[PDB]
Amino acid sequence: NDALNNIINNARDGCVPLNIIPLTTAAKLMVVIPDYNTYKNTCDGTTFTY
Amino acid sequence: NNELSPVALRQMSCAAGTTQTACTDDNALAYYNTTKGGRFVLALLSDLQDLKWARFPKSDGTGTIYTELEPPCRFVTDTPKGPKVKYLYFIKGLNNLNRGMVLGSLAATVRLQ
Amino acid sequence: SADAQSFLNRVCGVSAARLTPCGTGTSTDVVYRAFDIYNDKVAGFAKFLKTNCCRFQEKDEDDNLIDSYFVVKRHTFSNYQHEETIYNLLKDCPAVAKHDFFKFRIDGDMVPHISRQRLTKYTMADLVYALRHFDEGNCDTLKEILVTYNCCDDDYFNKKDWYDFVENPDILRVYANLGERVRQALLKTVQFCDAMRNAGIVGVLTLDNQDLNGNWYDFGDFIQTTPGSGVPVVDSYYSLLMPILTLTRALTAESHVDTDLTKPYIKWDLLKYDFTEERLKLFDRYFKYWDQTYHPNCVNCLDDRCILHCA
Ligand SMILES: Nc1nc2c(ncn2[C@@H]2O[C@H](COP(=O)(O)OP(=O)(O)OP(=O)(O)O)[C@@H](O)[C@H]2O)c(=O)[nH]1
Ligand SMILES: [Zn+2]
Repeated sequence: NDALNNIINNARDGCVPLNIIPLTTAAKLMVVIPDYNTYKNTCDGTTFTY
Repeated sequence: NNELSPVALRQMSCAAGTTQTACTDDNALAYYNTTKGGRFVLALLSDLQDLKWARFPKSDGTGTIYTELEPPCRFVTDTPKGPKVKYLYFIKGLNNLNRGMVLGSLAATVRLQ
Repeated sequence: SADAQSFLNRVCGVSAARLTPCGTGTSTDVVYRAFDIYNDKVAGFAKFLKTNCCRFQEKDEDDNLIDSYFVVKRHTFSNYQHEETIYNLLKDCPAVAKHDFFKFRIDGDMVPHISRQRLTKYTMADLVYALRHFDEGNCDTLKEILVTYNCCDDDYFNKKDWYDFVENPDILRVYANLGERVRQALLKTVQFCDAMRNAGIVGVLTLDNQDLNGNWYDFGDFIQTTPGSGVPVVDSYYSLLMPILTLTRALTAESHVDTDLTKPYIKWDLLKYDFTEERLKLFDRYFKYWDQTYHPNCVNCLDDRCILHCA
């Protein structure tokens, strides 16, 4: 209830799209990888950016 | 081609004003069209210089609509009379094809300037 | 003797005019093309047979043919004066092809010709007809159009099911290469409508009077009115062209910074959801003379027909 409040107050009338709430306030991320070629382009190493 | 209304149309008669009930007797060469479902006028011509309103009578007589007009345009005509000036109007909301129809017929059947 | 080699250098203008005849002498050329007709006894959108035209392709420095043609056609002398007057009124628009009126004798009499310069081989109506009446048994026009504009190469069609949408979904990427041409054609159409309104000319716009570069011609069915009171009729044009606007994705350039396909994308904030003004700006930019009220939000519509129209 702090990140959600922080992004709610920035809205000009209190309404925000639902698709950007997990994108900016979630704490955990889950990735499903088909094969190794896709793996080495998305989550290579120990830290990645998304 | 894509010709602009070969078979033409017929007629122009009746009235006009500027503030609702200002239409007294007849102040408009209200032009054209008697459609197949009933008389539906297209174009308005005015020997006067400023009108915002008109009242065309039809069928029942009790049903005669106080039409809202639009800002006018002006031109001079090549009539045998000589110097003759009107101020053109169309009934508001008239789509492009209808104005093209009446303008083409007026320009190609009768002479203007 | 003379004639062919004198008509050639008379059609040849004053700019560079490296011309070559399209298998003719002084006679006309016959082709099979698509038109949009309405002349009180016939109507429809079909493929008729053109009859009165002589075409000269243009060369360049290394003597290899290019996509530029000089079409000189023959009609009536009254039509000569009418078209000359309308063109003289409309010649300053940058969206109007360059006309050239001259007179030349084929016999003891003198007949008039009208020559148009630097057109393409196919018009917009040809593309619309090819895409809206698809038949894999014979689609030569579509293949020619695709290969002459660097959308693909001639060996792309050696594949089978190259046209299918479920198999080979790469045909979408192949088709999406004409969107910029379509967008430039739309902009030139808006320019032409503005010029017609300012000059006081009344006429109806069809797809077969515009080539694939956007230029306009054929003012044979227009009339004249007082300046500032012109009115173009653009119903059939937009209505028939509409299904092609999404197949080729013509509005892709509107997601870039300056409507330029070489700059990065626009970065909207994630909290914006209205976009009610961008829709109006797009409508005013690409559909200015479409005369029917447009509601960005379908909650203000009057009935189901208006809902369909605005959706
Ligand atoms: N792009 C292109 N189109 C051509 C060519 N030759 C014929 N056409 C078609 O044939 C027509 C020739 O132009 P016009 O004869 O002036 O136009 P129109 O639509 O037939 O109209 P009308 O002359 O009033 O019958 C064009 O409208 C094209 O659709 C060509 O070499 N290139
Ligand atoms: Zn609506």
